[PDB]
Amino acid sequence: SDIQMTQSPSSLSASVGDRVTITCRASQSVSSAVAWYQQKPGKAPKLLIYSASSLYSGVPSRFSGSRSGTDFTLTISSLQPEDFATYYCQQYKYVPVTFGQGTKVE
Amino acid sequence: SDIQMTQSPSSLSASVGDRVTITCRASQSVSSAVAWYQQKPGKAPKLLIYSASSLYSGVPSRFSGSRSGTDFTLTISSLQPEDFATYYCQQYKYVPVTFGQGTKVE
Amino acid sequence: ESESSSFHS
Amino acid sequence: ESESSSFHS
Amino acid sequence: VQLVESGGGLVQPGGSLRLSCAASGFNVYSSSIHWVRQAPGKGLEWVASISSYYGYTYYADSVKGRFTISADTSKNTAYLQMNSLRAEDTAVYYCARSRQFWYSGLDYWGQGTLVTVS
Amino acid sequence: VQLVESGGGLVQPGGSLRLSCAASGFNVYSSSIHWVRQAPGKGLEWVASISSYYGYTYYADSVKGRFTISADTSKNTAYLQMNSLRAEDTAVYYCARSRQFWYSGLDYWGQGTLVTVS
Amino acid sequence: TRVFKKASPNGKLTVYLGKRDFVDHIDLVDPVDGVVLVDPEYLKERRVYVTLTCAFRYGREDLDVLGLTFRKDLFVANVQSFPPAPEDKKPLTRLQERLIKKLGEHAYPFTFEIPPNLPCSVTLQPGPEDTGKACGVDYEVKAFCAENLEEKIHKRNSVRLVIRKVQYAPERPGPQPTAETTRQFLMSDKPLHLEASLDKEIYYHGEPISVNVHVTNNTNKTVKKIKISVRQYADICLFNTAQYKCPVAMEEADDTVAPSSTFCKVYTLTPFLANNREKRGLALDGKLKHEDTNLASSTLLREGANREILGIIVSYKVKVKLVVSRGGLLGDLASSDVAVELPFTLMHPKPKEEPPHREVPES
Amino acid sequence: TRVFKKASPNGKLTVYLGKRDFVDHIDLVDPVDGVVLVDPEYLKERRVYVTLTCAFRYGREDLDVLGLTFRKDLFVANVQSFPPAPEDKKPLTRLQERLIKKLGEHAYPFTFEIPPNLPCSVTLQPGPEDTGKACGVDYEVKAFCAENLEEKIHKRNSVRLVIRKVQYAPERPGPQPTAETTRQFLMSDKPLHLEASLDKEIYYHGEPISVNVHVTNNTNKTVKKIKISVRQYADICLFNTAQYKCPVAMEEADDTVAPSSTFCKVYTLTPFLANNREKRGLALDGKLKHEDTNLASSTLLREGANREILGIIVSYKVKVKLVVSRGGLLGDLASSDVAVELPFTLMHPKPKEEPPHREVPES
Repeated sequence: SDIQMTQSPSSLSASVGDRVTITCRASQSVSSAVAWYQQKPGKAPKLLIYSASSLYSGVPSRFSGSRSGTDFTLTISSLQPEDFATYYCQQYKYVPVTFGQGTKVE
Repeated sequence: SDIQMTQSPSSLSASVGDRVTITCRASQSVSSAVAWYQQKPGKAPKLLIYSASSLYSGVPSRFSGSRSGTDFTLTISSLQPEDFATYYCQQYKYVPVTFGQGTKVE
Repeated sequence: ESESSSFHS
Repeated sequence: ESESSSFHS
Repeated sequence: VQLVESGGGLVQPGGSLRLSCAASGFNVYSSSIHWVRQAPGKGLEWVASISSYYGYTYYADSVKGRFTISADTSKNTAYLQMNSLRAEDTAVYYCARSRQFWYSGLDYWGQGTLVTVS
Repeated sequence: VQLVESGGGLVQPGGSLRLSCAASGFNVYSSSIHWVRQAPGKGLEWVASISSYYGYTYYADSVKGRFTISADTSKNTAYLQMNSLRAEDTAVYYCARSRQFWYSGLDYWGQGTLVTVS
Repeated sequence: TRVFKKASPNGKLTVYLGKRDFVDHIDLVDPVDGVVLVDPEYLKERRVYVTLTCAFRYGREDLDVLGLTFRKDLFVANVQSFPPAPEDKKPLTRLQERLIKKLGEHAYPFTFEIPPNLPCSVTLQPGPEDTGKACGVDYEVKAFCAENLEEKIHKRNSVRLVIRKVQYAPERPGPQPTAETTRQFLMSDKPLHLEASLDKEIYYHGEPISVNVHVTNNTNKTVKKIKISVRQYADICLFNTAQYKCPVAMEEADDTVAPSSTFCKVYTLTPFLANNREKRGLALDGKLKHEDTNLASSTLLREGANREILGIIVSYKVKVKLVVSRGGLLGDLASSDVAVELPFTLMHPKPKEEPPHREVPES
Repeated sequence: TRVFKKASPNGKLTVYLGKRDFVDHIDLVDPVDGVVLVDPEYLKERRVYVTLTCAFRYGREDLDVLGLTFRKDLFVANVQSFPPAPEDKKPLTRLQERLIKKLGEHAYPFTFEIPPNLPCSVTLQPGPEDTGKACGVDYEVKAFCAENLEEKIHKRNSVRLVIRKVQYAPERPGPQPTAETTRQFLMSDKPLHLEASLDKEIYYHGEPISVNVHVTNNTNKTVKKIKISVRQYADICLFNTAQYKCPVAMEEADDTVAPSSTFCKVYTLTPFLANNREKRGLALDGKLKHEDTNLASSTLLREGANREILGIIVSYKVKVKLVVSRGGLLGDLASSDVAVELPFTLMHPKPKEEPPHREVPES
């Protein structure tokens, strides 16, 4: 059985600088074999967080995320206008690998 | 061509103790690759002289022989009654190997 | 089998 | 060709 | 270092082509490769991958058997085997690489490719 | 040390037998063997010989081809091949051995053998 | 952040560890310690014991029965887990006291320090017929209890654990090994000369290695082939010392050289498992239970000490040989070939902030 | 009794020799001398010269043209045969003056003494492709004359002679060589042991040699085969030193030994030419022109001197190896065999009163 995966909220509209969080959870324990991804329209995806907490090179500090048991979360401490894009929570513990529906910013 | 060999005299009758010689000659030079042989009726042959001068082990001194150019000779200085037997001059320098007719004592 | 635990650290 | 000789000594 | 892909286009159903993905700088053994498609408006779905160092291959049940991957070390490129194509499989495909030691994410992603039928 | 021979007898012309001569104490390579026949009341005539160390064979033109020798190291014995036998070939045959290093005479002689036809 | 844990069949014991892989720096070694939860009422003997131990274990003689493996105790250390002893009056780590508070005052610590220069984790390629357990170097620890030390193990009341002893690539760069050789012949005094060079002395798995070779053909004969060899060297020590090697890869160049001439070229090779599954006894890094670990990494010695360590030791060397056309007044009677070889190293870098997981692509 | 002789194409010179084979006793060497007849009126230059000489000669590089062979002068000595010189005031052998009287006072002597520790007569097995002249160690002497030493050879007015440098087996008996070996294995400390012994250390051509071997199997594995080897060793020195060997005969015994047991047996082998004609470069005693000389006899060294002699040197050794069944945790990866070898001697005795003739069975 693959990882039947749920993530929410779908999208949010607000002003710049506020803190907004995105939640992620799975059907079974994954320990810490989790990652998050970002993509922009007409552009290839981009990796943001791996091992559920690791920060990739060049990432501004405002990018953040954490694990809570079998529930998982990514968050921006304070948003910026350029950050409007699509985001994905991702797992890699078992095959077949599975993604989420996505995310929107507005 | 084989070695056409001539040996004479054929045989001799005389008293004991006298010296008697047997001669041998060949159609071509044989250096010293010559030998003499003896045999008794109903018995296998026996070697007497090899290399035309060499004396085999156990031979009484009275047995003798010598080379003379391309002519060859065997001789007993003084005969004994037991020496009545058949004798052969023999070469071994070329194949096919050839013998003489033989000799007789009486 | 071994198991994993968290840390309120 | 080789050659041989005697010795009548 | 960049990766280039090609080998698709407009076809009619049933047939198949050979999509390819060309590597650069690093040999295949240094890493492992995967494949993902994007249905229009939809998310992402892993389809295939290769473990050349280990030699295993893994494919989604949705395309199990009807799809397969191929590659050569000398060519530094892979080719996508497939057959029995459904028009509804039309999606935007992407090539990407992950470290063999050890798989923790996808860093490099190509410009993508698309297929369609009339 | 002695040599024993056998393999003859009484026959009618045409056929042939396998006369043999068994060695003792020393291998074939240590020496070479020959063969001689004696017609009644006549002298001696070399017929054949073997050089095991060198492997050559030599035969009298009177019997070239129609006669041949054979031997084995392990068996320590030789056998006399022949065919197309003439009744007038009836003679007393003898086995004897000479040094390979080096041929200077015949020291050992067997008891001999005879053949005849009716 | 997070830690491992395991419990006993008797539902009365639980263990906790901060990691499973422990680093050896040659100049020193990591310490190991932890804490264990216990059930007081479950025991009345007034004595509890645990024991870390290291040994070389593998198929004993020819015993096909499961678990019949020779047990050579390269290192043994034990402690009475409870009651405490005056020898336990030593400091503790912050995480230990953290977990004590997390659990309360009903758990007791344990600690060990490895003596340097012990064999590292390693495994031997088990063939298909090798259906039994694996053979290799192991580091393990077990927990138990009893009223008299003579008491042996008890199935329902015991628990064990396994770890790996590994190494990481030294950070400082090393010398660039190169070697040249000369060969003379008995009918022409114009000797052959040869040389081969490499890029660097350390490498990572899956990373290609390249070699540069120069050829000096000074005689009448001509070169016919050039063999390329990358061979693993295996050091074995159970009862005595033994040595034998197996090639991981090889190539034979088709280049040829005219009489009284010279030539140079470069070649590249890559080692990998796929083309070597069938071969028995290949050097493989220590597994955990059944993981398809990559090829064994080169084991660095104990610095300049060069002691007569026990166990298994591994290294690698590249070699090249030349085929020279036969001829002259010799023919097949004489020998013609020449060869040279160089050493090198293969091993992973030090993990940045995350040691390798357990078979990420779970299937 | 009798002597050899030869004459020049110009019908003016005649040479005389007492023998063609000359003995080396290691502790000393035979002297060589003779007399030559000359035609006075045939010469007015007032100078006549002759020269004994030794050299190692064989195919030079790849010179296919007849007679184009490298000439390495290991030893050269010359004398102005006539007119006489004050250096000739030395005694002569009685036969020399006897031959002078047999010829009259118009012949002049010559003499030479060999310096010890020079290469002995030897030849290399020429294959069918080796249709050119033979290759080997040669000892030769030539006769000539001229008006000035700068003068070179002249075809019509020269003649050359050849001899052989041989040796005979020492009369005193030697030690009985025997050897034993031990082999251990890394999973069982019951080492293998082995031993082999021979009858004597000297032998005659064509005489069988027998060996006695004892077997000591102490471990689980079992012996599968036993190889019997008799290998010739060839020493080569033209520009530098080289070594390689060729087997004359061999056998592989089918005996096997059960685990933890012992066994003994005896085996016999016989070297001979017939089974080895095809092989090039086999060690063959010095031929004269075309005689089918037997295998080369072992060349005894110069006693305890052990000098760095030039030329060719030969010896023989018997070797035996054991095939041990593979198994255990090793498989094909490790090595199993064990072996041992002994030296010996093979050679003719000293002739009693007649050195070997020239191919008695002329055909």
